[PDB]
Amino acid sequence: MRIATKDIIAIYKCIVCHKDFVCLHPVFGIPNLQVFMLMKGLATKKCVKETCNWRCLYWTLNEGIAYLRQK
Amino acid sequence: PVIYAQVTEILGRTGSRGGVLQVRCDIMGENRQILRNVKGPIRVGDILTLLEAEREARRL
Amino acid sequence: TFAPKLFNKWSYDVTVSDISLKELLAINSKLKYQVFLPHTAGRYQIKPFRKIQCPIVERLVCCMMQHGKNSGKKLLAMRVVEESFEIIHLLTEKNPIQVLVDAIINASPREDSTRRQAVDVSPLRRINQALYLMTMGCRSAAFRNSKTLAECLADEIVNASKSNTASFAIKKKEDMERVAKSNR
Amino acid sequence: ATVTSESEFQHMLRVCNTNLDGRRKVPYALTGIKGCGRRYAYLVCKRAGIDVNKRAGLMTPAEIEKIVDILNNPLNYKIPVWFLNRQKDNKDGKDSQLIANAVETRLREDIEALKKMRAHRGLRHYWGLRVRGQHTKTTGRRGR
Amino acid sequence: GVRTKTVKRAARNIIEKYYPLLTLDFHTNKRVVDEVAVVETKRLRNKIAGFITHLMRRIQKGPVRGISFKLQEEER
Amino acid sequence: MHHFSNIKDVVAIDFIKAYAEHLKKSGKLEIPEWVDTVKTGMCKELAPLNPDWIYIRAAAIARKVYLNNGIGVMALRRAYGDQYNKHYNPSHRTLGSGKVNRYILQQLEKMGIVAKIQSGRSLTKEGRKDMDKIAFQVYKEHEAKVTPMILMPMN
Amino acid sequence: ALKSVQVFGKKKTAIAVCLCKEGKGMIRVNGVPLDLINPPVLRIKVFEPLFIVGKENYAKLDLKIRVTGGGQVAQAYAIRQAIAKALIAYNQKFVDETTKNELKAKFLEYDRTLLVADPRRCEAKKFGGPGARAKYQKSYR
Amino acid sequence: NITITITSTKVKAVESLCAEVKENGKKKGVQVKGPVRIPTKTLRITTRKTPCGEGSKTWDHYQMRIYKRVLSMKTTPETVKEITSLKVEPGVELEVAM
Amino acid sequence: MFCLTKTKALNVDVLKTNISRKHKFVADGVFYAELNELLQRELSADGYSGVEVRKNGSKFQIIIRATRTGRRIHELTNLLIARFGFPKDKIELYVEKVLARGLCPVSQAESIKYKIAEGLPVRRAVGSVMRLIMDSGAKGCEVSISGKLRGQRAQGMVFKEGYMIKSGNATRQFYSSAVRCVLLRMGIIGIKVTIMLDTDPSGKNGPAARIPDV
Amino acid sequence: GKSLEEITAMPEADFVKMLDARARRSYRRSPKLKHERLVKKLLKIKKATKPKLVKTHCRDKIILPNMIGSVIGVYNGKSFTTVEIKPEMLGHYLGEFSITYKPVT
Amino acid sequence: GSYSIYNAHPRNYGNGSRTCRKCGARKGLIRKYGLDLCRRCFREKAVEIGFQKLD
Amino acid sequence: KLNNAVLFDKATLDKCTKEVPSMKVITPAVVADRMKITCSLAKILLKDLEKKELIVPVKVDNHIWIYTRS
Amino acid sequence: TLEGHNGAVTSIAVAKPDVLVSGSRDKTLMVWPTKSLHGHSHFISDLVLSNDGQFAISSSWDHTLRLWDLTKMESVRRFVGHEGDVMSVAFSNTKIISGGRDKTIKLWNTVGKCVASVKHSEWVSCVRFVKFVSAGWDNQVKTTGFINTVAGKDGNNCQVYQKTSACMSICIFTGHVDKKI
RNA sequence: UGACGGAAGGGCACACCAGGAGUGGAGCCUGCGGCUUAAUUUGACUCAACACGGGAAAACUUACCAAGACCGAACAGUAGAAGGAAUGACAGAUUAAGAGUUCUUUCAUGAUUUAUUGGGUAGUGGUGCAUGGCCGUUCUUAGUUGGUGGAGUGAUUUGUCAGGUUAAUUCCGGUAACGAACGAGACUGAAACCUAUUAAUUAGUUUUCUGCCUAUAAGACAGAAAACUUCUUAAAGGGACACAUUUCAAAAGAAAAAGGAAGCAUUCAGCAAUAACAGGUCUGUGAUGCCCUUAGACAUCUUGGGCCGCACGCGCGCUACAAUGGAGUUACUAGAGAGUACCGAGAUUGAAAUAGUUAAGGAAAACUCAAAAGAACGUACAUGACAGGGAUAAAUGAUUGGAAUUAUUUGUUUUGAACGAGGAAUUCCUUGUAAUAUCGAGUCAUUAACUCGAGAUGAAUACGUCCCUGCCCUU
Repeated sequence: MRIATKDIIAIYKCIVCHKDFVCLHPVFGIPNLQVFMLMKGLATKKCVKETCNWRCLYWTLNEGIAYLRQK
Repeated sequence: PVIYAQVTEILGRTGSRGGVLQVRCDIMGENRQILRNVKGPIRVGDILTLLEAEREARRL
Repeated sequence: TFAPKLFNKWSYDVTVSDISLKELLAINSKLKYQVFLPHTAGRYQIKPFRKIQCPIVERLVCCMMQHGKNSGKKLLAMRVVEESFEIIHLLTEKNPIQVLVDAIINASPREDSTRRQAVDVSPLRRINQALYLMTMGCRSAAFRNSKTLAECLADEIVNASKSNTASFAIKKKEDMERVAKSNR
Repeated sequence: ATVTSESEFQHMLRVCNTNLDGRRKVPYALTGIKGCGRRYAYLVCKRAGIDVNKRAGLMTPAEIEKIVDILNNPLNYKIPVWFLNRQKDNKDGKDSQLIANAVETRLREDIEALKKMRAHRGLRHYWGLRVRGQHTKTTGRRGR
Repeated sequence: GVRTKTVKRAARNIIEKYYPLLTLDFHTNKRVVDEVAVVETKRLRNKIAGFITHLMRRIQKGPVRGISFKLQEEER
Repeated sequence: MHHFSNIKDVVAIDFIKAYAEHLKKSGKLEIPEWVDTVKTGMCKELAPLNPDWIYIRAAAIARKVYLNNGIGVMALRRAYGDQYNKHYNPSHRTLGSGKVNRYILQQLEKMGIVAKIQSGRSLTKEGRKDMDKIAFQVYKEHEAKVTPMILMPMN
Repeated sequence: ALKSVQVFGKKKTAIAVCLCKEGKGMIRVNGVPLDLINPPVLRIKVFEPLFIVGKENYAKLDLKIRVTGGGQVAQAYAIRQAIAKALIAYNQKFVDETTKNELKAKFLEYDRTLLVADPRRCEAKKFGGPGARAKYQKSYR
Repeated sequence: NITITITSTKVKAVESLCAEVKENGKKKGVQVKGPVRIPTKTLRITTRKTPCGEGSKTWDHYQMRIYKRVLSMKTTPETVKEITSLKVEPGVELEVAM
Repeated sequence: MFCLTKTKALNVDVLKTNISRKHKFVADGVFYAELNELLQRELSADGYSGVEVRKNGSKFQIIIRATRTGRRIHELTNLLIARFGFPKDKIELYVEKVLARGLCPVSQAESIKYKIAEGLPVRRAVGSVMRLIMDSGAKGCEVSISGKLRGQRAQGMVFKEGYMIKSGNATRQFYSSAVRCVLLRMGIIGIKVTIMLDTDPSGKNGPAARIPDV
Repeated sequence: GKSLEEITAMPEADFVKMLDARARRSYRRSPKLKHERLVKKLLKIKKATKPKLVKTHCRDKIILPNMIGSVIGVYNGKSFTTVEIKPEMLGHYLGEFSITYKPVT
Repeated sequence: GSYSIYNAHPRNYGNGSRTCRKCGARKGLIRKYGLDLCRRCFREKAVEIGFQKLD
Repeated sequence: KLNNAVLFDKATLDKCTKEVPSMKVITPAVVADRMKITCSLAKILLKDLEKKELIVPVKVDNHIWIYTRS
Repeated sequence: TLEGHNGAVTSIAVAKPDVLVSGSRDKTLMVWPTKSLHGHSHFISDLVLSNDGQFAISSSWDHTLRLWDLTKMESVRRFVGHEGDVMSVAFSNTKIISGGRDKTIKLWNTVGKCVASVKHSEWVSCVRFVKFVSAGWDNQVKTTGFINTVAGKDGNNCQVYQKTSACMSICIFTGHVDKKI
């Protein structure tokens, strides 16, 4: 998903995100959609785990160290 | 020209849906038992009022 | 010497001719019956044969509180009877309570019919129907009529008292007896 | 409790080309006019000084002239503007002056103005349906 | 106002074991049942104490069928 | 058995009637231009029938100041209200009229009967004196006209 | 100094806390005299305890009743208990028992509710009906 | 003066701390003004049993309970009851007010 | 970029400085019911089997009663901060081992979930679990299983052992139940496990006399 | 009660003062750009001129004198119903002339 | 752009601006005491919160 | 339908002033029945007869009026 | 003879010549009726009068003891500290002894404060002076049925309490179980 | 073995009897069918569908329709590619649009990804005739079972019964059965009480001082002040178990009366077994199987409309048809609720009213939160679709909202229809209950005639019977 690169590094430097796409995030202040597509697109690398509880998504850094350190 | 009849005991309740009580009354003026049907709440000590006395209510 | 009066105007020195109702009518046998007001909150509907302990002037008040939009208004019914009871005294120059007991005796049918056959009517049912018939006659007559309810009730009790057939209670009484008369 | 002369008592009055019963009281007889009701009728009696408990049949012809004048001239008789039944009126003028057989006339020549404009409110008036937006599925079931 | 078998059985056991303690007075029988038995419910204790007095009432006139206490046995 | 200490010993409708014409007699309560064109709020659909409805209302409002120390206009508004049953809905209580009550309260301040606490309205010293003077006149003739029930003959 | 007792009577919800004190014979409810009770027809009902045993028994007692519950009829039934109880309690703390027993016997033989509260209270509402026992109409076809 | 307010959902829990604090007022204390029992708050909720509209219209009744007690002392504000918590059972929230 | 304007803050209602008593304990319950379900979806391989949220005045101490056990504890705590907006200095986590492994239905339900998903027959899987539960101290237990055990047409079997009171308020001081659903290659099987406790949670049921002998 | 030329040649803020309650409140509140951009294009049609019909979804604009001559379509639910503005169709809403249902058959 | 108009409607009033805490549904919301747990989800977690099926 | 008359004429008044004080029970809704006048007038008449001392009030109230012969 | 109780009259004492103070199972103390003293929330099990004839004491089943004075007729002091019911109390007139279902004998003083607690294996039904002798339900009298009084269920052929109706007290006034003292 | 009977025996339930209130008949609010429509989204159809999906929809909700856009196309290979993969955009035109959607023109940003295949993913899409969970129902009544034992080749039977009794296989008792488990009971919350204990503010009372006012002997009001706990609040205990009398049936128990706060298990509820339906819900769920669609989308987004459309039919309800009433004034009297990082709003104030301008305190026994039916007043209204009734429309005044037209809600004046107590039929109810009228809460930007509760006035009618409708047992 087209996420501005000045903010992509903000996520890459655990993370949670409300499933509600209407509203902005309270941490980075960027929309919830951009945070969703980045981590979901990264869980397919098996770098994290995508547990969801009460409409909130919890992502835990794991294999991920190889990708994140290189990035 | 009516006569009263004191109640001695209640024989039972009949009449399909129980709404008629059979009571063996007695007449003070002729000291004779009479079996009459009554419509409504009745007790052992009651005294009725009858416009007839020769009708032996038995319902077969 | 506690001597209550029904409205501080009417006393309870009345005699019931019909001895069948002499015990099921609460007038002056016990001091609890003689009340300055027909408003007592007693629990007369918790055990069988307990309404016989209600003051008879009060039982008349309760039956005068019917047909929906008058539900629960005992205060209206108390006012109506108090106004009516003075009128009955004017019409007869007797005790209004003494008039009322005579009306109850003479307006209560002594024979009815159930599914036919002619059956007798219990002494407690005679009092129940009597208040049920005069109250019906007064209520219907006063409906859409210039006369007030108190005047309508007063005229009903006097007529039904002695023998008059103009009263609605008497008209329905003879009709009820006549049908059962032929049903022996 | 006095005997009233036959001539004084009129069983009907002719005010603003309408007939008003003489038995009903003054404010409850002026309601017979199609322009006046009860709030308006009571105010007019007080503004004219007439007795409010007097019967209509006991009105002198002198007071009727005051009554017919005040109804047809409410603005100059200190009647508040919000009391009027036609305010901000089009076709010039901002007064009710509608107490006559003109109550229907003003109403009927609205719809003809509404219908000619082809406004939806006017169209709903033409078709004879409920105009002010009410569920027509179950109500207004006049046989047709 | 019949009584279940949970009270009647419990009423018989206390009688056959603590017969001397019990008497014909319900109010004293309440406190002996609380002492000689463990019932977590106040209502249940009264129900047993209610029936015990009834059984001791029938004891005085003569023996009972299911009841067998030491005093009855010693006189038998 | 009866005795006089304040206005709680005289019937409110009897007292208000007595205190009504006294305000009219004094002539210190001017009549507004809207006295006849207005009802007492919204629930009503007719102007008050009594021509002097201002004075009876003014006495009644003034009595509520006596019993309740600190009162407000909205307390009078909800007290002098009725039930709104103009349509097919079941009725529900509404407030009275804000202006007519507040205007009288502003008028009663002119004659010094009431005051202005930091949190409402209350009587003054002479206003309390004035009412209690009248409430005794009603009390005096009340006992003469009707005997108390404690002395009512035992019948 | 000024020997007095406290009593109270109850109806559906009305509470009538009294203060039975030595005095001239004055009775006041919330300040107003007992003859200025709002539902004037019920006034004779409230004075009913006074005439039961004679008004003189309350001649030496000044009462101060306060009612803060229920309706206007319930308040007029709590005062009856408040007045009747006050005579009985006072005629025991400061008069011998046989006088209290005699007076309390007169009330009980006439109206037992004069000294014991009515246990009846408003029943709770249950779903599926407008009231406690009534139920909504059932449509079949 | 000081004011200690304890609130919980369990009656036995609040009654335990009030007696315990009062028992702790005998030592290193002056007087123990008993627990002034503020009226209980009940949190009624009446929901519908069925996940859909089918079936007879049957509801269910729920209610929390909030017991509140207030303790008034004199003491010294600097020292008060020191910890004035003393291992509150979970679900109890004590406060201290000036 | 988008023209979005709302912000959904990840805060909690237990850290609000001003809160009514009615709104506090209600918000306290919601937090517990949310945290309890949250780590249930993480400690499934562990079987956390309970959580306590005991506080120490200003610090909140979360206790996990894991039956079978600091990297995760450091990891979980960071998750707790981000979701609920905790300050760092007042949040901590602890792990408690439970010895009554047979008495914790939430841990035993996952045992049946593991065995069923593994491929064991359902009667073999449940039967061995009932044996473990019963002797551990429970008075009785029931395991209710419904789904597509046999074929496409659904079916449901209830395994019962021991004593179990079904009605009365005693089934709220005694019962211990947990509901689980395990996905298969045909549908979902729902596993309900109830364990009846004993006097260790002090309290005796309605009918009991046990008169001492003298 | 004025003349047609007077109404359309006098300030708009003055004209609304003689309208009804709802129309003047909708004017009292802020000028929504969905309406400001419409009138700007509405007066543009007559600039380069029965004018060119301009389709519009705005069935909410209060009719004002500045749009008397223009011809505008209104979206009912599917089609831009054509309505020509006349002096008689003043402050009534713009969407009262686009019925959104076939009445009955 | 390709996303500027996306979610441009201002949803502040709320019939669809409020969601269940877990179920994410917009129907059956219980806002009493700030629960915001919509119906059919509060009943499941009622005992955990502390509400009991009393009367 | 009743057309019970609303105002006072000559013959109506004189017949009213004779037999009304002679009735055992006098209420505005029953002298409206016999004299055949609106009982809004009967209130007017009954107040006038009282002022002339031919009827006495046994119960005068805002709910009902009952008089009788002197 | 004698009338006005609402239960079983349990304790009787005549401290002096025409002042009779009795207690029953209806939480009352009647002075013979002239006056009634209230303040107890359970049965009156025993009552002991002082030597002066104007101070009174009475045991009760509400785990408390109340001291009345027959000059103002109100409980000047209440004795607190007992656990179970109280069966009996004895007066010696500066030391007070009492015991009951607590199975503990307490030595109270006339100001209301006890000083020691001798803790029969079961309830102590009677403690009386002559040195005090305590009667329990243990068939013992230390400090074949029960012992009710000293001066039981065995009968040495009926229970001894302390024709008529069952007599619960004696002092001969003999209060009964049909309010028939 | 179960089911069934217009087969018998015994029991039960407002099932019916004695009755009350009614609904059905009028007007309106609302749901379903039908007709129309582009759409009038949909599930549910006897009890167990039809003010039900907490479903009071202007937009969102929203699943439908007309347009328009858009990737919420992850990961991996290839092309292409910092010498620019591509993305964002002013103004003019196209567009409802201030969506650069698109077209001539350039101006910024840069690997975040365009085109491709393999592929997942998403769906208020289908399928409750594939499932979980929850709910309803058989069923508010008393029923269900396995260990050993006896009988039968077997399905199975006995235990689980003759009789009596109870609200109840609840018990006394007879017994090829003995011993148990669940269901009832026992249990939990509320009401009924405690001048005995603990307590004292944010509850009340009392006392004292100050000031004011009237009485003729009391006190009232305001402002402060300290003890005291009958009321208030709420904890622990207490309190009835039919104990005890009379009578009836050596039992189990039953029916008056007395005491008592309480005596139908004291009442109202909660929990409530085995087995089952192929009852409802995949449109509550990131619970979910299989199928369908998956860049020109059935996902999502924007605007507008519809869910409110009327030739009719049915269901739940509100107001009425008057004088036991309506209209005008005056005095009143509860309980349970609910409230702030803008929520509940006192007091002052503009005015005819809704409402507007300022504005204390309250995260609350502390401040806001307040009753009307009914009562009382008057020489008012007099039986007249009359002032009963307020639908319908009309001129205008405001509120909430981005937006009020198909009137959101509401104020003023005017307009003044049916409806004269309602046919065949049918619904609910046994005591602080029915009925009448009102208050709070849920929903709530705005909107109650709905539902969930709460008090206030307080009836009538039997203490019964299987007749109807149905239950539960026995050949």
